[PDB]
Amino acid sequence: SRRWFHPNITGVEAENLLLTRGVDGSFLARPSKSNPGDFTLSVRRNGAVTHIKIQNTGDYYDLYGGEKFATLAELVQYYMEHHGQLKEKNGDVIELKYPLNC
Amino acid sequence: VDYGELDFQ
Repeated sequence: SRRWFHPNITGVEAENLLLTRGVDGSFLARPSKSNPGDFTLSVRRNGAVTHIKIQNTGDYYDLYGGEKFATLAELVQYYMEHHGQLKEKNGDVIELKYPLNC
Repeated sequence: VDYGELDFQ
């Protein structure tokens, strides 16, 4: 099922969608435009959206660092369930709370 | 957009 995955959306559309339809903590995954094969997480937080690159090497998935997973759903679920593990440089967590359905 | 930089463990 993977309801949080939006196959046909760009980053600017993801942004607008999270701002209109979501709450802070709402997030979604989409295909990368910047790198075909990869994915991107788009996450609403404090009324704005941050985007996070997801590496698909073919073997495994990760966030260009951090722990590696066999599938996209494993990566997303892991970061939904380990909130301290996803943080920017400044120390703020990027919280994947509420999957925004397509 | 805007791609955030991550701190791992």
